[PDB]
Amino acid sequence: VTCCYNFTNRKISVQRLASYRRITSSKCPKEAVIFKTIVAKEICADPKQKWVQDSMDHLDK
Amino acid sequence: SEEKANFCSTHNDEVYARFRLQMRVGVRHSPLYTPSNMCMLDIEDSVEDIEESTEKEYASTATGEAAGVNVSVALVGEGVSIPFSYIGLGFNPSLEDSYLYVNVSSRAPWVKQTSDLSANGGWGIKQVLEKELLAIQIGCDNQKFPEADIDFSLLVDPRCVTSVDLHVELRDACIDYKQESPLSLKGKYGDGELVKKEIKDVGKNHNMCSLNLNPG
Ligand SMILES: *[C@@H]1O[C@H](CO)[C@@H](O[C@@H]2O[C@H](CO)[C@@H](O[C@@H]3O[C@H](CO)[C@@H](O)[C@H](O)[C@@H]3O)[C@H](O)[C@H]2NC(C)=O)[C@H](O)[C@H]1NC(C)=O
Ligand SMILES: *[C@@H]1O[C@H](CO)[C@@H](O[C@@H]2O[C@H](CO)[C@@H](O[C@@H]3O[C@H](CO)[C@@H](O)[C@H](O)[C@@H]3O)[C@H](O)[C@H]2NC(C)=O)[C@H](O)[C@H]1NC(C)=O
Repeated sequence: VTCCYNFTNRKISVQRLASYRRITSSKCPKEAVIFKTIVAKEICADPKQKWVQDSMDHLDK
Repeated sequence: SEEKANFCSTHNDEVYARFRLQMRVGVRHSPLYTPSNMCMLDIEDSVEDIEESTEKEYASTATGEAAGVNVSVALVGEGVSIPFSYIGLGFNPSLEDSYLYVNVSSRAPWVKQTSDLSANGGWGIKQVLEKELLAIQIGCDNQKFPEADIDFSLLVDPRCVTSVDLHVELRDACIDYKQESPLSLKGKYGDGELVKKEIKDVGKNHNMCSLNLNPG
């Protein structure tokens, strides 16, 4: 339903994150991953960036 | 300003943060949107404990709903509280495609003292420069459709949002009385200067609603 128009550039520490989900819809222009922080606000992140892919790995484990 | 000048002169070695957002959202409605003057405004502060960290996580969240659109602005810091004191909306209630305007501001130090981010060798400033997050989100209510840089996330539902233009700043409250400051962040999406100008003259042709929190 929702699209990421602007990304968080810097890496947030894994501890500050909570949950994660991807976005691959045709409606949205750029590919994106949406992390949910402890304080229950969602954050847009670029998957073309190792720090995001590593954050996804940690959440899986 | 009378309160301001006295403060900035009497507090010249300190640094108080001041967040300001001016945002314009291009609005479109579902065919079943019924025009409404309704406005909903809220400001919520929360505190969460981090696992390996000694520093609490502080969030201030301003929300507004009007014209079928619901907006969320969250400013999050690690060890640093920057609370919102003001949200204002400018909106057209009709079906026609229109612009929604949003102001969001943090408490001015002279009204009620925020923390001196210059204390302990500028510890507070380092936290903001390194950790502060801004998450702006924009959705479509319960409309049914047919089936230096501030680090900011912008997340929108495109079914009701045709455009976003915003300017956002996090700066030394008293930067007008200083040649330089370690605290001066800024952010843009689209034409930020344009929205910063437009938003000061929308009361002529828009519903205006605002929420200002108790000072003191
Ligand atoms: C704009 O308003 C809409 C509608 O109020 C918000 O979306 C809705 O958010 C609610 C949370 O209050 C969601 O309900 C949740 O459902 C899931 C199950 O799918 C469950 O995990 C939760 O316990 C909760 O019951 C709802 O799904 C969601 N969407 C709709 C269409 O209603 C939206 O959050 C608001 N946008 C902004 C930026 O604030
Ligand atoms: C966002 O914040 C800005 C800055 O505080 C607000 O700008 C203010 O806009 C109002 C009207 O929109 C200006 O009103 C002035 O007074 C009378 C009202 O009858 C009007 O006839 C004058 O011509 C004049 O515009 C006010 O000067 C202006 N303030 C500043 C400091 O520029 C704006 O209202 C806020 N936007 C929202 C809530 O959407």
